[PDB]
Amino acid sequence: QCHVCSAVLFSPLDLDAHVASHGLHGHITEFISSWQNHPIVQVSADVENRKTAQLLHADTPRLVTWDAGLCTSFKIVPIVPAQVPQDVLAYTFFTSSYAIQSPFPEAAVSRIVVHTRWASNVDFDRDSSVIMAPPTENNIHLFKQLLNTETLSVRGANPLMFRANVLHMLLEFVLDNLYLNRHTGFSQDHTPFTEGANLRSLPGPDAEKWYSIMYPTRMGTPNVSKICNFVASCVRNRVGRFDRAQMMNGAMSEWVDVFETSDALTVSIRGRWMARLARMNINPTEIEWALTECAQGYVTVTSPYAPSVNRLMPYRISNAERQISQIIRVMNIGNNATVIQPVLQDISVLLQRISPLQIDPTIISNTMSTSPASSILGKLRPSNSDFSSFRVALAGWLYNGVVTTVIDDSSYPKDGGSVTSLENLWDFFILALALPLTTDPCAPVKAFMTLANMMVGFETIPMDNQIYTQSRRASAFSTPHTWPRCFMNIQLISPIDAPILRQWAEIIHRYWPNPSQIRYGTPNVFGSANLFTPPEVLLLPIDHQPANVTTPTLDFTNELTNWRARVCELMKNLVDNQRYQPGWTQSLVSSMRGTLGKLKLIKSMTPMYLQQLAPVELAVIAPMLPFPPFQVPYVRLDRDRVPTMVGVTRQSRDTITQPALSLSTTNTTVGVPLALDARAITVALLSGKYPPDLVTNVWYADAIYPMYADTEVFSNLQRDVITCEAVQTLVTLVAQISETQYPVDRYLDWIPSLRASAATAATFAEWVNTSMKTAFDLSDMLLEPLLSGDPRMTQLAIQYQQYNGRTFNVIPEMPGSVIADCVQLTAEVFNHEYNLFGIARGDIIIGRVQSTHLWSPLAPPPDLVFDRDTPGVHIFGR
Amino acid sequence: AMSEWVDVFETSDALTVSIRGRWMARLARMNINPTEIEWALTECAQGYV
Amino acid sequence: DCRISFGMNGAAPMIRDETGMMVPFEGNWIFPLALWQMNTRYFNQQFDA
Amino acid sequence: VPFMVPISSDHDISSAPAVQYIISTEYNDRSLFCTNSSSPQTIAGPDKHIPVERYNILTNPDAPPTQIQLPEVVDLYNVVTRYAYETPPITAVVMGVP
Amino acid sequence: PATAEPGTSNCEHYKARPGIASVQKATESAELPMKNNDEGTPDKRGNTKGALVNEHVEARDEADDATKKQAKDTEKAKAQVTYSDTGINNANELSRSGNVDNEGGSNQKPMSTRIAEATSAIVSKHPA
Ligand SMILES: [Zn+2]
Repeated sequence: QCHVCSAVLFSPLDLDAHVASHGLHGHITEFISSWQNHPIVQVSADVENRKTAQLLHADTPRLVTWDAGLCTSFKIVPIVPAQVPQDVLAYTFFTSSYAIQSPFPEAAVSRIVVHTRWASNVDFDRDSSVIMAPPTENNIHLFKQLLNTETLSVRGANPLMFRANVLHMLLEFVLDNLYLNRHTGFSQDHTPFTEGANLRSLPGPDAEKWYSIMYPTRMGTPNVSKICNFVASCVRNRVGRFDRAQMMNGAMSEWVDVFETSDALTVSIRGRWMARLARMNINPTEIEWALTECAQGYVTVTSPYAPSVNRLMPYRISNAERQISQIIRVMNIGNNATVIQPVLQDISVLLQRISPLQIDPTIISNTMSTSPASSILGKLRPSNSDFSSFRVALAGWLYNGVVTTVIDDSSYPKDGGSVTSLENLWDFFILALALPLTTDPCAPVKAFMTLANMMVGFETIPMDNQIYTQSRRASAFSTPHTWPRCFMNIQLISPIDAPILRQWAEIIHRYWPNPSQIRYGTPNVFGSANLFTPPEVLLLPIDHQPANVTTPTLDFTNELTNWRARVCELMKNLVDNQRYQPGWTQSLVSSMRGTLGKLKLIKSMTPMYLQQLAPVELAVIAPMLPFPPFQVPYVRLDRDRVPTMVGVTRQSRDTITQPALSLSTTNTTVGVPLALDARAITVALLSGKYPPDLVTNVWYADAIYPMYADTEVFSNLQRDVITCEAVQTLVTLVAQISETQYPVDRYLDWIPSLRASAATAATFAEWVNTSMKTAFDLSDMLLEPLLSGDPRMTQLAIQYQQYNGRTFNVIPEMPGSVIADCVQLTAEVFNHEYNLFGIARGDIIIGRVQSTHLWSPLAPPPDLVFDRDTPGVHIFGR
Repeated sequence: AMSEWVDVFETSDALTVSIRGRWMARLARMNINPTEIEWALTECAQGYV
Repeated sequence: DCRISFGMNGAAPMIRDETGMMVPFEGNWIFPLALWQMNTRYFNQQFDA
Repeated sequence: VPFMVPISSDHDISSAPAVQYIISTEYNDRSLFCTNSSSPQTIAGPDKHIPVERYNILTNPDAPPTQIQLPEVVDLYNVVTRYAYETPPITAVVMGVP
Repeated sequence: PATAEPGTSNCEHYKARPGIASVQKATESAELPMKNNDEGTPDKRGNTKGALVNEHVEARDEADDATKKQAKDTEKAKAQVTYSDTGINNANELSRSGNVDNEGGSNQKPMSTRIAEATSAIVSKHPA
């Protein structure tokens, strides 16, 4: 067995494949625990027979793909073949005869054509290729496949979309050369024209054919030719290897420098994709810091390793590259509840599977031991065990901005109710204890107006106008422009008129739970997608205390227990003196007061749980989520800063355009509304207990480990760079064909095109999307929420406004991506070598020229061309 | 979403363009928004509904 | 605190003291029982030999 | 656009009248690598030798090895670095705290 | 000469107190990525994909669909956490659909045949 990670290895002659993962020489994650024999591994999603494994469901992109073979895209093809009677045919051994090989086509006319990766050994090809026929055949297929879905002549190409074809061709050309030049074996030569140079050898059985193609100075000068008086001009020592590393693994040098055929363009692209992947690596010491910090101090991880230099593991991006991926994922939603149902559903399942809280409703029945007392047993229904509402109410705290939680109208009284009925009093009791747990920005106004609706006719409070009467339903106070002045200022409610209402407003303004915040994750290595929010805080609408299990159940320092006690005392004052309930023939005041005293003094470990162990579990869960939490600040009762509207801005700042509000601004609330059940939230609050033997350092150390064993954070951090990097290649490439105010430098303008509108730009941007998805092998969303309407955009931004109109703009700056400026470099390469890609500049002259002079019409003499400068030339326009 | 209104240079007839413009101007004076509908029905309800 | 470094190239493996020191597998040690209980299988393969 | 250019040759040929209609305006004859490379020279035809400016680090006697002249003319013989890495899986030994 | 050194011997003494088979089956569905939203966006030809519908009627239809999905995932007949018929008058809620294009026009007719009609309105044939 392995004496490093304490892994038991069956059949001990094959632990070399295990200790290779520790860096000790001769799939995705390998976690092993320390208190039990249950190691957990991961594997990719496309594989079959997952025996003792589980999947990685996220689309990780193929960053590191190796490539043997020579690294060029320009090859030389013959056009018109020929052969000459040569003077030298072979070479002089004692008895052997070696043939004469040449690096170039020996034909009569040969010219350079373009084929991406015409000599390359690839382990996973980016499915993109600039494959060009030699220019005596047809070449119009490379300038027709985009924006010609209708065409009057299929053998033609549109003059108005040359630039839209050339930009996509250059995007393909860069975007299929993202490989890493792989080391391979060498071989020593003693040819009389290459002495002792350790030449490169290709993988494959027919390996030694490639030497003539690679090394032009390998053949000598046998006879007199245009190739031979060139080989006679070249230098000799600059061939084969040039430099090697000092470090090795046995016999192989680590990195080498070799002189060979290539092209400067592809080696310049790959030499900076090399630095792009080299910037992102991370040693296991920062991982064992990261998971230790993310586990909230209940679990210490360690990751031993051997000293190595060549180790590469790209998993480190920045906050700026993370926030823009967060903005794209927020724009993905677009007001349908289908894409946010399974997220909240499975977080509600996972909290139930991790949490120690055993919610059984039988505590209420054992306390009652059964009239007003049996009526609440009718209303609560403790024969039910459906508690999805409480776990969804806890799961919705991580999403304040995209979804909001209210109480359904079934939980409210029937016609507003009245205090003369007993069932409406129990309705009010079920409602007022469940209202503080929702992310509704106006929960206290509904909590006040429910009782103000029930007290109609016995006492009155002032309102602002004739219209909004006190007998308005508490459902409709849903937005902060409806908060009444009688609730805003307490002193307008006189104790002579409305004493119980002034008591209720006083209890709301004093003993309502205030928001708080808690630290999670790690911002040093993982970063944070904390938009609108500091980088290590998690906003919660509840106060939290440090965790111990020996605290008493009946402390009134706990604000939820205080809230339950104050609501029970207010209802005791409401019942106490038999006014507000005329027509009760019996005296129900003693029985009602007793069944309120039991509900005040019930033992229940749910308010103990929610302030001690629920934020710990939320902070453990939250950085491992596939959609990391998007929060908007909670305020207790401060009306002047309440969020009403969250939008996403496509355009820049210094411009002024059509006002294109995002779809997410169209909600009456701040996000998509969902209704909960106050019945289930109330009974889950009133009951629930811990197991009678728990130790937290056992329970949480046993609940964290299988959860982190199925982590996907290292794939999400590896996908967010691609999501961030597609945005530059969208905004830079669409600014070439459209017109914007975003300045990028106009790298080709002689190619004609049209000022494209939104439909043409969206069709172009779809091809820009699907080429990157096809090459990086993704299946899920990438860049496509930007496609829906006005793709002529510049700069991502996101905002939210308060009640008083104060907005908060968060503009993440983006670091420079590599695909963007490499495409915009190869455009400047194209500006000087346009001929190699099958395109000519300038224009033509049609006219009869009959002479025996041969001068090749690609290169005209000045004696028969003309222009606007030429005198006696007529110009026709339109 | 659908844009609100556009202006086109199409062929037309400047008399019936004026007729339909004044008909749109007549129908635009008769226009109530959901907030005023809410206020009218609430005040008509005598605060009950 | 228990951080155990493995011993590469014949050197002895070490364990982290309470006062930040790294000690080999000799001498006299003092454990609490819960420290063994939380890491029983990882300590069996390191210490019992 | 259909062009019609003649064929180079290494010996002298017989002149013949050929009429052509479509020409270009500026020099678009850059893609041509070389004409009749097996021959000693080209008597008739568009003459063009091996492009020596593309093979810069060979034929230039005072040139650094790892240089470029990138935006003007791509060089077809360069200095390339070749690596051989590994990507080990995520390993962690998860320990408990008392 | 290894005679099975006395460090290791397995019998599976400790069982997981929350349960590995119970925690992992919920983490398998927390691992799942967000569902794609494709409608409103153009295809390779140029047509905006999706159904032809009023956008607000569609945004009410997905509230219906996700309420039924909630009711099926909670293994019951009626949903408890309902996404439709809540208290809030969400009458201006818009969603993406195939009714409008990326320009701002309608999609009663596809774009790939709008452009075909606009070009086919101009031809020129040979004389007889
Ligand atoms: Zn191992």
